[PDB]
Amino acid sequence: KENPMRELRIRKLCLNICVGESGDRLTRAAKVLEQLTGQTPVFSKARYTVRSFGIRRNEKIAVHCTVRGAKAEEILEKGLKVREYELRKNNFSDTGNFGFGIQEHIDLGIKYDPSIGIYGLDFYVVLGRPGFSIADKKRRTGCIGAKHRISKEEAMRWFQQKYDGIILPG
Amino acid sequence: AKSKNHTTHNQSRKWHRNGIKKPRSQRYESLKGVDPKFLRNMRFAKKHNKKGLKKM
Amino acid sequence: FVKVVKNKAYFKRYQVKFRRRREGKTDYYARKRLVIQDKNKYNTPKYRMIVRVTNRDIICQIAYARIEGDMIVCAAYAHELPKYGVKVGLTNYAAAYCTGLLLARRLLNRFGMDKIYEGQVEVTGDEYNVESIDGQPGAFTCYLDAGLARTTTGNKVFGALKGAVDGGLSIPHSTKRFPGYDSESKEFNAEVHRKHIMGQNVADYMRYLMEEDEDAYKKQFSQYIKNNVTPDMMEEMYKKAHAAIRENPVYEKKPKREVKKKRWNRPKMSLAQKKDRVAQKKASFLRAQERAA
Amino acid sequence: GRRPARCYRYCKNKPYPKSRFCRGVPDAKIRIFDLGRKKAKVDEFPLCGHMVSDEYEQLSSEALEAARICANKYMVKSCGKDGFHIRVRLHPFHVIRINKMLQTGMRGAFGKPQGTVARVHIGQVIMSIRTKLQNKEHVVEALRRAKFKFPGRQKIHISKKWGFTKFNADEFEDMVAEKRLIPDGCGVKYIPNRGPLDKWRALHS
Amino acid sequence: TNTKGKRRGTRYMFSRPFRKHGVVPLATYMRIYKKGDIVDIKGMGTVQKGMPHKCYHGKTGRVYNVTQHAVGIVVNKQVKGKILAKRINVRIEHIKHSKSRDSFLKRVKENDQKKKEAKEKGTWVQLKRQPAPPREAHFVRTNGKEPELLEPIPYEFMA
RNA sequence: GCUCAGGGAGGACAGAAACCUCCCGUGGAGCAGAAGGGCAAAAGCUCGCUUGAUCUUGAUUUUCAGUACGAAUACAGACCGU
RNA sequence: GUCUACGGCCAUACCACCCUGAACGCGCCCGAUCUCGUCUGAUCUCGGAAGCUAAGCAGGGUCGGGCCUGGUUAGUACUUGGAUGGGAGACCGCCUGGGAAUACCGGGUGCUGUAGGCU
Repeated sequence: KENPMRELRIRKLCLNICVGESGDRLTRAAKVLEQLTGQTPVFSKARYTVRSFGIRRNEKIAVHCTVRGAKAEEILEKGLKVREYELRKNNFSDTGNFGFGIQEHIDLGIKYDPSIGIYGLDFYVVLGRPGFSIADKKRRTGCIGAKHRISKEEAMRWFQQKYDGIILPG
Repeated sequence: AKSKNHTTHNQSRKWHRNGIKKPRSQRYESLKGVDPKFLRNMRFAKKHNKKGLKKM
Repeated sequence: FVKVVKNKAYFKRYQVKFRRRREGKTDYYARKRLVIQDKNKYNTPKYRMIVRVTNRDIICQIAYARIEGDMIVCAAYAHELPKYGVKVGLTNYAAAYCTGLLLARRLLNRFGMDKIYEGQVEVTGDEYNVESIDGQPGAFTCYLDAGLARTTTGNKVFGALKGAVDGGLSIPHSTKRFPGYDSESKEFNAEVHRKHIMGQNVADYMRYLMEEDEDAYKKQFSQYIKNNVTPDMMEEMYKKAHAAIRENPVYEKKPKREVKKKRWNRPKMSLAQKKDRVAQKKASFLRAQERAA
Repeated sequence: GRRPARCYRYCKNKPYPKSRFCRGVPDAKIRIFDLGRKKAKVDEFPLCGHMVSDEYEQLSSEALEAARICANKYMVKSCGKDGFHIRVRLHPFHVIRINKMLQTGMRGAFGKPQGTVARVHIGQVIMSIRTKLQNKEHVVEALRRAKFKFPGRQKIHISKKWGFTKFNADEFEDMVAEKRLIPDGCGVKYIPNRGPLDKWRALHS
Repeated sequence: TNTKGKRRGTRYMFSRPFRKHGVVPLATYMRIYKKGDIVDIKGMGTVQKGMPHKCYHGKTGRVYNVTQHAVGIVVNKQVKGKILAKRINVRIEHIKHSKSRDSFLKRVKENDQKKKEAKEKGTWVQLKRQPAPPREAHFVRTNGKEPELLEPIPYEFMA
């Protein structure tokens, strides 16, 4: 018998498409997240100039969108239907989180507007518990305590139980 | 020709000959450098002392 | 392997912040400005009104700062309003208004300025603030201690400010952060404030659920139906409570009960007990070792 | 070549070390400080000799290398390859300056660094040789020879400490047998009654 | 010649102590400075507005003027020959109440209570301070024991 | 309104290095410049609104002859900003 | 015995992990119609009261780390004053007063102001 205030919810599903280029090329990159989620994404400026790849300072190279609540599990479901409910064990982070990156964007159930082309994206799942929110208040904040934190072998045995997912090594 | 740059050799001896006299301290120091809002009000209080002379 | 950032040297060099700031309560950057006094005032107490909205309560105090610790003259809690009429909805804008009103009425009764400085009796939400009269004692001037709460338009602390303002407290303010202020239009609608003060934004949501889904209404307004406090009871329940607060704000205290003096905590362990524990631990280790091999 | 030590013998100046203020310093003649069979246990070399200073003087980096090689190759000739361990216990951290002529005069004569010199105090140990109790009349000769490559007065003292440790020779093996001391390569780790108790149970495993 | 300038040789003087950095305690601002009370000056680095010159750091003067944020001190500064009592405007973070006057005013009040009480009776209370007088005669009891003999230790070459 | 330098770990192409996410992080960053001091719900970073970098008497500090300049600190009378 | 709001001194209060928390509180918690703000009601603002001490918080624990505070180190290092003292010097010894700092060994682990509850 477990405490119902020790449940494990998805806090957010963080999607990002880093195209590494700027302009109208990136303007079309926003539409595939906006169609997939149903909410507008937000751009990210390149941090500093490195020329080897072909970026420069404060030029927009990436688009990202974070989904909370009911729709976070809906977008994650079609991410693991692509992956056939198999993640490598090294996908599971030490701080409780996990993530993956699917190859081709249409596989999620978006039709191919001609020339909107081929984008790949990064799924990242931030796992939570009731009372993980007290680390980001303006009132008396605090560390969430050691018993309450999510480990890696907690995060994978959640994945093993929820989606009936097969956690292959490597 | 070069010369000695600076010293303070005979100066301690020189100061003490006529003695080190402290500032001439008194009762009733001047009101120069006091807050001039406070000072103008203090001057009105002095001006209006004879109005309450009969009770005194 | 990687370098340990919480070194024994880290702990040596480490300086803790002020306790209130560690716990996460007081902004000392704010307090320095709110609290201290112009040095050509000398022991003129600088009064501030403290409004803190918890999960189930609204705490309104008046304080003046000392070297020992700021001395609270008057306090008005949100769970005192059940005496005056308001049973449910104690962390909303009408609750905040009655609390801020009650704190003004309680103070003015204690200092004998209850009959002089009646205040705004008919509640409207307009730009009111109190004028001092010739011959009578001057009006009580105090400054709002907002705290850490992000002070955006229609924050509950401003409801408490408005109640005290109409109560007779001479708080300095503007009507940019009262509800009914249109951000784009940049003018002030006193009627939308009055709807909020009399708590009809509550009553309109109650109607919205009662005509959309009466089971969603059962979940949301669960304790309103325990008392049967209804959308047309709503305005009468607050405009009655304003008159009841103004008629009698004097606080009768909760009287002290005899103590059993029973302890609930574990007391601090002694040196003798701590040393005997280690003696027993080291003894039982070598007890287990000789029986094992 | 270079000047005599007579010029740079006495501790005249404030310690002017190799810093970001003094750069352009040549490398010291003493680089290897401790040699012999350095990878030796505490137990196998119980005896410890010291050569102790007597003057408040500056000792050359070059004199420390000369004294090290002299003591080394006497102790190599005496007890052999793996029967001692020398430490030179003064690191030359004092830059000495030289106002170089070659036609100037004395218009701003602040020197360029000549080299490094090891500044000493009275009773401060210069060198130390730890070996067996067998090689008691070899250590004294080795350090007695080493004296000659130094200026001033140098005394010798066969110490009460068990080799290069901080504990007396007649407490050491009793303190090891009651597990207050831990053999730690060339030194010993003193572990008191202060940590967690898993420390204590893992010690008495 | 030295470089002139206001903060030249104030490196450790106007520094904050070890683990005493950051936020300034508020009692500092809440202490009440009257016109006359004797006040010792100590510059602070944390607050850069309204410092005393390094000439005054550690000197004690008296208050002749109190404005909103600062007080006027009259400090005796020495030049070559003569001493100048001179009038500085220093912020109240760089200022403390001297406890030199809190030992005198306790004396006066106790000294006067000892003349309120014992003026009518004829019992005469000595008020003035004596320096520690030469010690009184007494009997150093050897309670059974004969004193232990101390003889100097022979020399042993330590390190 | 946030929190920095650096680090650990994860995530399509993506690597030592583009971008996202969590954890540790007393200042190991930044504050135009030399160096010292100082600073973490800030003095740093990002936003919003602006012109107190405006008009006007005296006092005072620093160099000091206890003079000027330079620079500064506390006030007072206005008009303003937030 | 103990919390809440506002605090004073600002580690005897901080950090690591474990255990226990009666009653009111404080909370997590539940939602997004009005207020208000975001890529996203996560934060912020708002309207709630079905659940829960799991976390925050409180009390306690640890031959804990740190911090505080004694002892030791040691009348040691240094130092005011003195000598037609020693010494080729480098530096020493004495007389006359003052006197530290590590390693190392113990002991302690928040005090309290105003105002208002719970027992």
